[PDB]
Amino acid sequence: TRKAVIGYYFIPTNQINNYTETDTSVVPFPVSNITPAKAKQLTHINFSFLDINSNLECAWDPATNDAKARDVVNRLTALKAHNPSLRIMFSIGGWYYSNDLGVSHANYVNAVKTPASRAKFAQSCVRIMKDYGFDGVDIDWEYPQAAEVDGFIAALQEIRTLLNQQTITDGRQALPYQLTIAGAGGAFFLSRYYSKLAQIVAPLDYINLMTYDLAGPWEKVTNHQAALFGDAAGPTFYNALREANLGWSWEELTRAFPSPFSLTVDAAVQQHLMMEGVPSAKIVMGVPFYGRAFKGVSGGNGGQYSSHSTPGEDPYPSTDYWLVGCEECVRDKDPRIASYRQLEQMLQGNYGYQRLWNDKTKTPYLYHAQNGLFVTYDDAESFKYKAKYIKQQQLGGVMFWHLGQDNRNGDLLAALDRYFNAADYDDSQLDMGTGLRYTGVGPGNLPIMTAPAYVPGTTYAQGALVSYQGYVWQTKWGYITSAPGSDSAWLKVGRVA
Amino acid sequence: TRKAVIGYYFIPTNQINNYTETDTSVVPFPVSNITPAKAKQLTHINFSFLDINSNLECAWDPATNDAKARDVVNRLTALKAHNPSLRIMFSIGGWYYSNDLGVSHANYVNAVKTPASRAKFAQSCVRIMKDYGFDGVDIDWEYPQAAEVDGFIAALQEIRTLLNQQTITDGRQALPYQLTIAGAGGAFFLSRYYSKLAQIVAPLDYINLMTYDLAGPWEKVTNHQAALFGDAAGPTFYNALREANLGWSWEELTRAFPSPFSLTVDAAVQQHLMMEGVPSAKIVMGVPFYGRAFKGVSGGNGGQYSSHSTPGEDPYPSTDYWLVGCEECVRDKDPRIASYRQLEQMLQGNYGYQRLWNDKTKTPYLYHAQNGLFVTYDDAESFKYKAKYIKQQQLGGVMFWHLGQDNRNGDLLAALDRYFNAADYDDSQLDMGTGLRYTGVGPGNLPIMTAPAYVPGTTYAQGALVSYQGYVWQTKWGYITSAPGSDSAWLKVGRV
Ligand SMILES: NC(=[NH2+])NCCC[C@@H]1NC(=O)[C@H]2CCCN2C1=O
Ligand SMILES: NC(=[NH2+])NCCC[C@@H]1NC(=O)[C@H]2CCCN2C1=O
Repeated sequence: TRKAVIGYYFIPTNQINNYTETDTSVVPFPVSNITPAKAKQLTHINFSFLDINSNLECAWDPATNDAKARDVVNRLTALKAHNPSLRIMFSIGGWYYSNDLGVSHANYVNAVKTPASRAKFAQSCVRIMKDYGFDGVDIDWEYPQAAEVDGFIAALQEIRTLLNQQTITDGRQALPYQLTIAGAGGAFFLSRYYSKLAQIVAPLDYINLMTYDLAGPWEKVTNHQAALFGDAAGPTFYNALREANLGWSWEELTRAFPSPFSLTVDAAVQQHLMMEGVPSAKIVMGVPFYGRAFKGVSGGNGGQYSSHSTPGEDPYPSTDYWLVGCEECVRDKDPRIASYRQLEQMLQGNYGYQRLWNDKTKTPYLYHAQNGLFVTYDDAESFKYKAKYIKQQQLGGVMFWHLGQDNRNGDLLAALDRYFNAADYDDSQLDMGTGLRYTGVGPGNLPIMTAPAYVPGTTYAQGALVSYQGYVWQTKWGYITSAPGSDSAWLKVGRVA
Repeated sequence: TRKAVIGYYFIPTNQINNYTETDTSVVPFPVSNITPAKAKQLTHINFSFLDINSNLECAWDPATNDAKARDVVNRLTALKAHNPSLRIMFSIGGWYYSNDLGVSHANYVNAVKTPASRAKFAQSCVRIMKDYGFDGVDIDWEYPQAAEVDGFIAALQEIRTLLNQQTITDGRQALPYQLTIAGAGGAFFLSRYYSKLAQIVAPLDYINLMTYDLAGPWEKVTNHQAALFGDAAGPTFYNALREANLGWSWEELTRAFPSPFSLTVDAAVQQHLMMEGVPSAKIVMGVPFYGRAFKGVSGGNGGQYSSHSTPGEDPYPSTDYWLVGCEECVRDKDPRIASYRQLEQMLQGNYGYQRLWNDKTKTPYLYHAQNGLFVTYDDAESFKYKAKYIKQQQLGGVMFWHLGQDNRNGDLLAALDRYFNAADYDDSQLDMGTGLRYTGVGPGNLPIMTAPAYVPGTTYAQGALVSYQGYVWQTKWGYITSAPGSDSAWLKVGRV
C-alpha cells in the first residue's frame, strides 16, 4: 500500500483576504508554488485552519472574506487534476484555536457534549466539506482530556457515519471521504487521552502524530526536537503515561513506561503500538519542515545538551533577532524558528554555521561556534531513516508542517516521495544505528510465550510461569496458592498461542 | 474509651469431648484457669474454632460432642459475672479450615456467593450465637481473594444487620452484639482485599490484625516474627500492596508502598490507616503469646538474620524435637513453636539460652550458641512499646493468640491490662527507639497543608502547590493548564 504523504498548507486569514500569487511579501507561499510534480508527490494536503464557533459548528474565522477563501481552496482542489489519489482535507483546530487557553477552546469542549451537539457539529463538518469542495475532515484539537474524551470519541464516530453516507450519496467509492486527527507526539500531552487510544483511532483513516517540538525554549537543556532514537548523552524526561487512568498495576506501569526516558519519535510511535487495537497502518509520523534555534549555548558537544539563554514566552518578547542570516526570522519577528528553506540558505551564505550530524538520533543540527547558537532541524538525510522506520514498522506514512517551509524546489517533499516510491532509491543497507529504542511492553501488546498450564491446588514459587485463560503469567512473590488473574500475585507477561 | 483486650481461647475437639479441669494431661488449659482477676483484664474472649460446613452454614466440628461443647461455653460465659464488659465471642475459620488449601475452603467461597447463600449463612451465625450464648461473631477466613471480596463484604453487612436487630430485641444496648474479623497482618495476604478495606471494616466493631507470624521456617533467613519497627540489618520484602487493584497512578502507588520494606507491626497498622474510611479506633493490634524457633542458625548476630535448617512443612515432617528444654514441644510434636509459658521456664532452667533484645524492633529473642537455635517471641517488655503505640496511634486495642500460652500467673495479660489501665503506670518517657517506621502516604493519611486556591486560567510550573476542592495538590511536570482532578498532572499531597 502506498504510504501517505500528508502536507499542511497553512494560510492566515489576512493572507487569504489579500491573497495574491505575485507578491511574496503579502503571501510568501501561494498555491501556485505547488506544481504538478509536487501535487503528485503528496497524497493529502491539510488546508489549515478552520475552527468551531460559539454556535458549536465548524466554521471559518468570521474575519475571512468568503469569496477569497473559496478561491484559495479552489486552487488547491484544482491540483487533483494532476493526481487522482490526492485529497484536499481541511483541518479544524490547531494550537492557537484549541489549546486549553486558546480563543475557541470552550467551543470544542461544548460541541462534543451531547448526542444533539455532536450531531449538529458533525453535520456542520460535512456541510463545510461539501460547500467548499474538500475531500475529508481533519480535527486538530490540542488536546481533549478527562471528561471530554468520551464526547470527542462519539463526535468522531458521528462524523465517520456521516462521511460514509456522503461517500455513497456522491458515488465517491473510488476516493472515499476521510477522517483524520493530529495527535500528540510526546507523552505529556498524550497522557490526556492515551487510555482511550483504540476508541479514538477506530473511526479514523489516520492519526497524524506531532512527533516534533520535542525540544524548545521552554526546556532547560538544548536537544533535538525530533530525534528518531535516543542519545544516552541527551536529557531524559518523566514518563507521563505512568499517570494516565489505565488501571494497571505498579509492575505493569513500570514495564510499559520506563522513566526517565528519551523523548523521541520512536518513543511516541511505540507508545501508540503498546495499546491494544491501535493498528500500525493508521499511525502517521509527523516531521517538521522547520528548525528550532537556541542562543547562549556552550561549546564542547556542538551546542547539544547545553544550557542556553533563549526566551520562552510567546510571542517573542524582544526585538533582538540573533539567528544570523535568518531574514525570514526578521519578517516573522522570531529568531527561535526558521524554515528549512531559510536554514538551507543560511548554509549557502557563508555565515559561520557548521552542519553537524548525531548518528544516534539520526538528525542534523547547526552549530555556530562564534555566536553560540544551536539549531535542531530535519533534512533529506534524517528523512531517510524516518522513511525506513515508517516502512519497517508498517506505519501509514508521513505528515509534515508545513509546505511553505520546504525550499523552492520542494526538495524535502521530493525526498519523502523518493524514499517511499522511487525504483532507483535503495535503502536496504541503510544502518539504523544504535541509538536508544523505546522498550516498554503493554499488557495490551504482550509477546507470544509458552508455559505449563496452571494446576489448581498447586503452590508456586516466586518467578514461576504458567499459562491460564489465554495468557502466560508470572508470580511476583512466593507460596502462591491463588489462580492467575484472581489476585495481585500474578503478572500477565505473554499471550498463549 | 477503654482499649479492647481480646484473647483467644482455643480448644480442640478431642479436648472438648474429654473436658476436665483437674487433669492438665487431658485439657492443658481449662476454663477454670481464667480466674476472676484474668476475666477482669479481658474485654473479649474469642472461643475458637467453629467452621462453615458443606451446607454453607456456620457450625461446630461434626465430631464435637454438643453437650460437652455447651458446657465449656457456659463456663466461659459464667465469667461475665466477674466483669460486666466481658464478651465471649466465637470465631469461625482459622488457618486450618479456611486457607486456600484447607479442608473447608470451598465452603467459605460458596457461602458468600449469592444473596441467598449469604442470607442463610448470616442467619446461621446469629442462630449459633443465640443458641450457645455467645456475645458476638468473629470470622477468621484466611483469606478471601479479590473475586470473593464483594461477596464477603455483603455477608458481613448481612450479619451486621441481623446482629443490630438482635441487640434491640434482646435489650443489649449496654453491651451490643459485635462483629469482628481477624485480618492479615502482612502485605502479601492483605493485598487480596486491601482495595476494599473501607467496605470490609464498615460493618465491624474491630478488625483484629494478625500482626505476628511475620517470620517463620518458610522464610530463608531468621527474623523477628512481630517486630514493632524495622531493623535495616534485617531482611526486607516485596511490597505486595503496590499490585492491589487500586486503580492508582504510578506516583500514588510508589509513595504509598515503598518496596522493598520491613515487614513489621507498624507497617501493617500504617497500611490500614493509609486507606480512606478505615478508622484507627477499629484497628486492633494482634500480638503472639508464643515464640517461633529455628535450628541450624549461625553466629555473629545472636541467631538473627541467619540461614537455618528448620522444616517449614505442616505437620512437622520429623520426630526430632530439637528445641532443648521445651517439654510442651514434645507433647505437641513440633519444636518450632513454644508458648511464652514454656520459654520462660526454658530461660530459668539453664539450658544454654541467652535472652537478647533488639532495640530497633523492640522485641526479645533467644539465642542458643551451643546448638545453633534462635527464638523470636514477645514478652512484657515488648508489650510496653506495643501498648504505647496502640495509645499513641489511637488504635482500638490488642488481640492475642492464645490464653493457654500465658504463664500460670497470667503475666502477659496482666501487663497489657496494666499498660492501658493502671493509674500508677507511666510510659510518658518510654523511648520508642529509632527503628524504621513505615512512611507510605495514601488517601487516608494525607497531612494537613495550606496552599493558594487553584485559579482557573492560570498556568502552573512543575512543583506548584494549590488548594482545590478541599485538598492540596502538587504538579508532577510543567505548563499545567487544567484543574486538579481533571488533569492527571496533579498529585493530591495534603488535606484541608
Ligand atoms: N505558535 C504555535 N505553537 N502554533 C502555530 C503552529 C501550528 C501548530 N504546529 C503544527 O505542527 C501543526 C500540526 C497539526 C496542528 N498544528 C499546530 O497547531
Ligand atoms: N491448632 C493450633 N493450636 N494452632 C492453630 C493456629 C491458629 C492460627 N493462629 C492465630 O494466631 C489465630 C488468630 C486468628 C486466626 N488464627 C489462626 O488461624
